Amino acid sequence: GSIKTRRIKVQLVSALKKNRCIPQWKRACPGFKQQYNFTKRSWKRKTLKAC
Amino acid sequence: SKGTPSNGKKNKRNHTTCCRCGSVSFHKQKGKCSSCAYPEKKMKKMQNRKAMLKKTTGTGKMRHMKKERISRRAGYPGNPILKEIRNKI
Amino acid sequence: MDIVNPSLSKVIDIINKGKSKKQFKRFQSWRVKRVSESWRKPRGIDNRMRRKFGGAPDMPGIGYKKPNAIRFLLPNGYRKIMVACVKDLEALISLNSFYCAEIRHAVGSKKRIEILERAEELGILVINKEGKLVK
Amino acid sequence: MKFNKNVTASRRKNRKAHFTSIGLERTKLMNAPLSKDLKEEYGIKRIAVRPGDMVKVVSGEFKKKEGVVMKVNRHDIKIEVEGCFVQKEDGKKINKGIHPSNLRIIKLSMEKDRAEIINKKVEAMKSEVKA
Amino acid sequence: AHKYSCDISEATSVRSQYNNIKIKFKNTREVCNIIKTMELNKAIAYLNDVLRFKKCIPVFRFAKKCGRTPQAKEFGTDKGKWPVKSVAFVKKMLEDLLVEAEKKGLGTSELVIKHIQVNQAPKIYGRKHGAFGRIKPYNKSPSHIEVIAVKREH
RNA sequence: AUACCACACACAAGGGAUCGUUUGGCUCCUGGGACGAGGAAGGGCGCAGCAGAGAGCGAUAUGUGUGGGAGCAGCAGCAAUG
RNA sequence: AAAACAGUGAAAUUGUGUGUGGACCCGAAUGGAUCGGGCCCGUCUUGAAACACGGACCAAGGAGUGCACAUACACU
RNA sequence: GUACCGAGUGAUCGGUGGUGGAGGUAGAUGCAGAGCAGAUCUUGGUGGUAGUAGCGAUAAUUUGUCUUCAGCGGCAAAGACU
Ligand SMILES: [Zn+2]
Repeated sequence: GSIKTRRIKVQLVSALKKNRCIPQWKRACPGFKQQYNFTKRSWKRKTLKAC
Repeated sequence: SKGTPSNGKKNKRNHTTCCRCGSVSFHKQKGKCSSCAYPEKKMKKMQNRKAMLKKTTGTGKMRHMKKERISRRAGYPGNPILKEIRNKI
Repeated sequence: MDIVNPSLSKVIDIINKGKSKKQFKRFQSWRVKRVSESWRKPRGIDNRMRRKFGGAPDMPGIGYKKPNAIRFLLPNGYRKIMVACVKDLEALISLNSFYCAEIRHAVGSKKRIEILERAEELGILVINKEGKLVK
Repeated sequence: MKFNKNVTASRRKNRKAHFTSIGLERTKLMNAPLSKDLKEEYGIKRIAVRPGDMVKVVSGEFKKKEGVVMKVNRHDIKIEVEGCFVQKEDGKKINKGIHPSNLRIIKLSMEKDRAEIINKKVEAMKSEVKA
Repeated sequence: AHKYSCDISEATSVRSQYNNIKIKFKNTREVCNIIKTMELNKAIAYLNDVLRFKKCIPVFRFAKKCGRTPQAKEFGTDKGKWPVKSVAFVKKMLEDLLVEAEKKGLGTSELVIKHIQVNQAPKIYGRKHGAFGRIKPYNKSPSHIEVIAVKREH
């Protein structure tokens, strides 16, 4: 909801910046072997436990 | 009834993020953390050997301890501007 | 290839027409795909083949073994020996009356030519003569 | 036979040491032999190949060819030589890389620090040769 | 490249194939079965009648508990069906071969459907929720398709 | 049995056994046995030209000195004034 | 928890073509109708085809071992 | 690995033709984590049943028109409902 503590807000801000795919240029690099970022999440499928 | 309909009432939250260990296990009413016993001075007894090795020295970064070993190897040389203080001592 | 051992030439056809074509398939290998055809003796308490009821198949045993003279003889009337070198044929020089040579599968073309040339001059029969070297 | 027990003879250990090399140890991998004449012009028997030097290819598809070194790939250990290439379905041409040890040096590129590099190695020899 | 499932000359034949199509396997092979050995213009005419409910596809292998119908009498059976989604796809596929025939320099006539086959493609997974807290499968079954038509010697 | 069901063989599907390979594991031996009020071990948050995770590093987030010496893996730019 | 090579690519199972049969095995044959014999395996049990139990199908894994102490045999 | 053909009472062994693309045996001895149909066995993959059972408690929907490229999607006009 609208009321939040400072500690809860920083957790949300960090959880929101980490939630991104692999940038499209990295895929062209000779040494790079990852397909998809397995740390990506959806609000419909997991809980953060920020509480 | 004790199944599905009772699940609807479960909207309160007894644990929050502990400031010593990070583990979302500080019980607000009891005033105690269930992972690390904060605010007691010592850390909690861990239940078994498997579980305690997950939090030992060397599981994180060891920043200070690594530098100390390199300095000991070198013979504790110190900052080269101040050699005269070292040599006197 | 149409060749015969000269000592048995007038007898070889009687011998060949006399060999059994019986097979001893494992019991119920016809019923489930997980049981292979290879013989194993049945050991069940109730089993109809072990108990030798009429109408069940026959089991292997010593009675079916061939006469000592006929045994191991190829249909051309010789016994076989495996070879992989020129220096192997040298062993057959006393035995060529009854034995013939079969070059091992892994020996390659360039080497096979050298084996066959030696076989011609020593007078030894090689049964894989055509082999891979037809081209 | 080896009598020093501090040096390893394990296949697993020797292989890891090769592929995970860095710094000066990586440079040692790019060495090639000099031709007979250059081994009289200079003391050295072998040097690390650099752009602009002139090389004869002594093994492979491009045997007998001569040309100038265009590029040095350190991560995938290969050298690109001018005029050694393959053509795609498109008609576009791609330079094919050759492993250092299949080359031989015919003329040295003497740009930059090369003359000092050579001097440093010659002195290191004599220092112990004359003793 | 693609290895077609039988051997017919490149001259005097026309071909097409597709992979992982999202028409339903069992419906598609009942369609293909009935138009085998038929002349191409006849095939296209027949499939137009199926879309209008004027004629039907008869069923023989994937046919349990199916409805009976007076249109099935044309093929000596009682059981038939109208699988619109598969028919629209096959019709488009056949029409394109007449373009290829014309452009290649054969006639638009005397072409006969000599070979046609359907294969199963890998399943696409799905789920439905059941009672008592269970979850059950709800998958999709796509297909692969080949056709070859040849000119009659006559 | 025109078309269903079964089996055999050839071709196309479907799955990942087998054989060939290994910058990993395990065991024995030898060395080592070096943390913290000068703020440790462990947790969090920031820092890249395009940068999510991981690695490295602290608002000096690739600084100084010594010994060397050729490129920086993609694209754009840098480099014997390193 | 899973996930090695952009190698090789078995079996279960599916489609098409060509042949042979109506559950299949053993013995003996025809140009051709077929003749004779056979109940479903494993297991406890006086006694199993059982209205006794386990088994839908295929691959891979899967159960008398190591040490100590007396012992009889064979060998030095 | 796959079809055929030969040898052995049998456990098994040998050859020939396609596929595959780098390693492999024969004799005598040594050490064992050394042979599967079953355990409501363990893990992974696939059938028959079957184009079948079902997918439709609640207020309700029709016509034209544009997109969509084939969404009872959007907009107008009616008909209803909380
Ligand atoms: Zn805590």
